[PDB]
Amino acid sequence: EIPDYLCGKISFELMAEPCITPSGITYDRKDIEEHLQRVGHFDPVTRSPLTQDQLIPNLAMKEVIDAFIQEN
Amino acid sequence: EIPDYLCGKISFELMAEPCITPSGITYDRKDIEEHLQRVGHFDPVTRSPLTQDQLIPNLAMKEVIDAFIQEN
Amino acid sequence: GSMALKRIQKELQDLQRDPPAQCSAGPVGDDLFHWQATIMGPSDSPYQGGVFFLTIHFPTDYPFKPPKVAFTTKIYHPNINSNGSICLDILRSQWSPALTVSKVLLSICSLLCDPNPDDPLVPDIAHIYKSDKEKYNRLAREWTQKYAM
Amino acid sequence: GSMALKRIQKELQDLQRDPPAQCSAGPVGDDLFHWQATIMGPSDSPYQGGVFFLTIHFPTDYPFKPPKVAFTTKIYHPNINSNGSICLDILRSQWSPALTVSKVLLSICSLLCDPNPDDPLVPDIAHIYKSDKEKYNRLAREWTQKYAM
Ligand SMILES: [Cl-]
Ligand SMILES: [Cl-]
Ligand SMILES: [Cl-]
Repeated sequence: EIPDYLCGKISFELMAEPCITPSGITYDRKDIEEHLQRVGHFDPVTRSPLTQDQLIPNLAMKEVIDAFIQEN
Repeated sequence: EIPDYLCGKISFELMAEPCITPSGITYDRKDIEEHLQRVGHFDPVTRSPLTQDQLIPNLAMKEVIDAFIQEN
Repeated sequence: GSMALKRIQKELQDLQRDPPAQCSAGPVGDDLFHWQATIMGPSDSPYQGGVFFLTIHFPTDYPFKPPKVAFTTKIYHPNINSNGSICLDILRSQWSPALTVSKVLLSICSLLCDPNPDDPLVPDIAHIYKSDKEKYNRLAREWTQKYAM
Repeated sequence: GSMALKRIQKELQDLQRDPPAQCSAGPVGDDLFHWQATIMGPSDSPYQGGVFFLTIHFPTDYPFKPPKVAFTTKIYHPNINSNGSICLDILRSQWSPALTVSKVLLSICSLLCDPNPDDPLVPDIAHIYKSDKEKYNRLAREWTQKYAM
């Protein structure tokens, strides 16, 4: 039983490389980038304009995930 | 004992309004905002340039916290 | 990679543990890329009392491409044509990898309670809808009884 | 505003839980806005076998303003004047609210081990240090014995 907020809004799976967009949404780099490069340059959730360079590595979450991975 | 990644790099207290910087570092809006005003326009940790308008809401983290504020 | 399969398996999990109201869905064979979903005509609509069947085909590069969703049962509706094609922006230009079949399903339902004639697919029905809206329900409930009951 | 006090308290709770190597700190009576700290000679420095006392005064903007830290124990060092004033980056231009007293204490130990003669508070020692290294170690040793032993 994996919480949702630890899964990618695209992959639906746990996040390996979490990173947040300016709209304040976290994706898994590999998936969010596949989207920006094949679908369009917008936030899959807010649809605001978005581009690879605008992705900040959500370090906090990255830890939070490691934590969860320990006890599981 | 609260996990660390769920606390402010400044306040050290649990995070009420977690927002991220382009450095991946997450602070509590209140604290980081005063720092930018009283201390300077740079990331408290990385020290790279930073302005208030660059702070992004770390929503994922906002709910990871609530999630913790659950069992306790 | 075959992330599509992993994504589809997860979606199915969610969809089936909490299915859109009035709806139901599941893979056909062990083909998680070929689903069949069914919808109960909503409770005010002249579609009320009918059972509608649709086919959902997931493209190999899902969820980056939208799913192919079509009505296999006949229906008198302005946004759904004779060969089960549904006109719902979200299934076309407005598709987003973040959306799910469950969401699409919900749209189709609401789209059954509130047709959008300003963006037709079947002009006549769209017209009959705009003007003689009473005649619309007459033929809608008629088709439901003849093709969905 | 009183967040300062809350923060200072966590630091103290933290500090006394896992003291920086060679150091020790604790409140000086009441208001945690005032602390006492002792540092054992850097073993590795000519200050070895010496015990030094410092006073930490937290401003009201803490942690937005660096703590006021000073030696009370006399010490022969180019970066510390006879008033126990310490020329530390991390106490001046390089301060950050992310830094801690603990960190400051390690930084000070580091400084004992390796003085910074180019940014002195005592030109004269800075000189001896850079020119006659030995004379420097001798006096430091002598002063440690006389004032910190
Ligand atoms: Cl994702
Ligand atoms: Cl987020
Ligand atoms: Cl903070």
